[PDB]
Amino acid sequence: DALPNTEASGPTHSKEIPALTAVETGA
Amino acid sequence: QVSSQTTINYYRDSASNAADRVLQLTLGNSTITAQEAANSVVAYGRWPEYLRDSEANPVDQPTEPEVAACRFYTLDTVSWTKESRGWWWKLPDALRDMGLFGQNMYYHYLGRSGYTVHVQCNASKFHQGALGVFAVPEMCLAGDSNTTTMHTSYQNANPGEKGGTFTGTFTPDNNQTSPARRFCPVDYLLGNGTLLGNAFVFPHQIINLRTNNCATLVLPYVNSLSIDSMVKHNNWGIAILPLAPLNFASESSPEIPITLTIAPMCCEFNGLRNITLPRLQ
Amino acid sequence: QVSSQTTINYYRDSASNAADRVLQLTLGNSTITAQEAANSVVAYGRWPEYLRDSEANPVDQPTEPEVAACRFYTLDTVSWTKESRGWWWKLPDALRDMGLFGQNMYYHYLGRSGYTVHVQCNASKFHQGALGVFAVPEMCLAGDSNTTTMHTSYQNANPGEKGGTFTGTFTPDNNQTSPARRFCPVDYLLGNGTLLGNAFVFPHQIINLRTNNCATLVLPYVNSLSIDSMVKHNNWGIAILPLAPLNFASESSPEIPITLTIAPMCCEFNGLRNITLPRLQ
Amino acid sequence: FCGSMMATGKLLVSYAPPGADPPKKRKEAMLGTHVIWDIGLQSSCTMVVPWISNTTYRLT
Repeated sequence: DALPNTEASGPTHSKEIPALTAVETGA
Repeated sequence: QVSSQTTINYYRDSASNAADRVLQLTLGNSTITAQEAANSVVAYGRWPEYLRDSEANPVDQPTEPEVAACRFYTLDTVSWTKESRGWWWKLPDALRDMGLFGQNMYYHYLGRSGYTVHVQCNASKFHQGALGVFAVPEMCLAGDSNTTTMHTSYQNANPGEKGGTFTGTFTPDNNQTSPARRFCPVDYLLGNGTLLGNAFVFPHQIINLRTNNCATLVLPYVNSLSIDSMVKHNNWGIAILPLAPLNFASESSPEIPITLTIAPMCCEFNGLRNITLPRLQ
Repeated sequence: QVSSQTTINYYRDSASNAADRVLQLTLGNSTITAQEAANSVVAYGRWPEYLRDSEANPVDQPTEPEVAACRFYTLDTVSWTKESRGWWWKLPDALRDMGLFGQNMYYHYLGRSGYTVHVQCNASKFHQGALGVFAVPEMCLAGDSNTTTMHTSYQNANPGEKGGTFTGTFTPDNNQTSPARRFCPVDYLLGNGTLLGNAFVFPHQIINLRTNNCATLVLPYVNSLSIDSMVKHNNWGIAILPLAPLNFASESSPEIPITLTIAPMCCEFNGLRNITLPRLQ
Repeated sequence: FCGSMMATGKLLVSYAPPGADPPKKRKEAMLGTHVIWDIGLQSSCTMVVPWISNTTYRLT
């Protein structure tokens, strides 16, 4: 199977902050 | 032409006529996060843009580094002791020995660029203080000698990334043999000779330790010229002054560090040649 | 499957199956002209191209300097005396202290680039000689010690822009205490151990002083890897060997200078970080 | 960050590809990939180390 394609990206200025998470949950 | 309250033009030449907390921003390979940053200021409501040919003075093909120069460089850190009056860094003179941006600005004759300045300073809920960060355009500063005017030297007027400081009280450079040719900007006068209170006319933010610990400023490229030499003319200037002094738990020696992270945006260059090797020390 | 002169595959894995004179070219702010250049060689008939995502190994956004690095840098000049055997410059190791290309290749981890090499050497109608310029890919060279193999050092195997020279006769590095770890490529063997006569299999041109005074080679990016470190791996290598010795008016001391002008083309970089500061002397 | 709730600060998590001096000061680390982790409320931070390699695979 062809693994997912590494899609393109550019500069962003949003507030979603996906980088920060919480490891306390089991996900 | 009968205008409302007979206007006839008699001269061909025109001159003769009559009269919110959360933030995360990525530039290149650099990312900045701040969970308690009180939104951003797009200075003068203009996002940095590449030079448009409609207002293009030079002809040479422009070299845009893009990712290699539009990164977040963290300048040195400075301690905000209780008895500290302020600091000032001129741009792009600060980013002169920062990565490839310094190389590009020294190699290329003409260069324009916007900036994204992120001022970071965090304190506990038990700390008490407030900074004001102003992006002064064309920021001039007063000299130290009352016997001469505009006598400051290139080396002293361009500290680099180390930045400068505001002095509490003026002190003339009485040495008449070898004048220091050094800036002596009084803190409350802001250096220019104006008043600090009015300094809020400039693009600005306030880092109030009770509310927010960061300040973001998107500074466009403002200049009388579409593109200008970066080694001579310092377009903007960041001035950080503590509006209210630091205080903590009745302790007379509280220190917290303040950091700057500047990212050139839409930086363009022209006129490549031998590399400038200026005298700075 | 009944193929022409019954082929049945029994194993799932595939490995188990059975078996012209005038030229003017502009790169960036640099222009090259030559009125008696005998056309150009697009080595292997492939023009340099930017990395295509269909064959892209890394993910990081690539920094393409474009005009600031795709310029013609003129390496130092070398005298072609009568008793001179040849010269060799490895690329991009030659363009390591040339403008912003050196800075980009030292700062960035991975980097790919094609080249345009223009070899210039002009002589009067009364001069007699002929050079051969070969763009050897993966150009290796033999060591100087017969007591060890692959013992050459980084400093000696990467002369820089100064280049190297071919020696007429082999001479072992008999010093067993502190071996020189230095290349000793014999001229007619081409260094690799092959023969010079066959060296024409490589992309090549001949600068025959009677006919042409220039040689242009457009070298694409050939490598087992789509992108590779530029400070470790030297993709190409230019070798200039005089096929017929210089001669002029029965004069036993004729000299003419040979110059190289190399222009990176479609150069891309990835993986920015602290700047490499290698040991070279 | 397994610390107290009143412990606030920031950290720099940097990835620098090979081929140069390993970072030993914050001055050199920032030049590579980096992420600034705020320890205010969320206790965790993710740095996605991208795939930078000349070869398509790396030996173990």
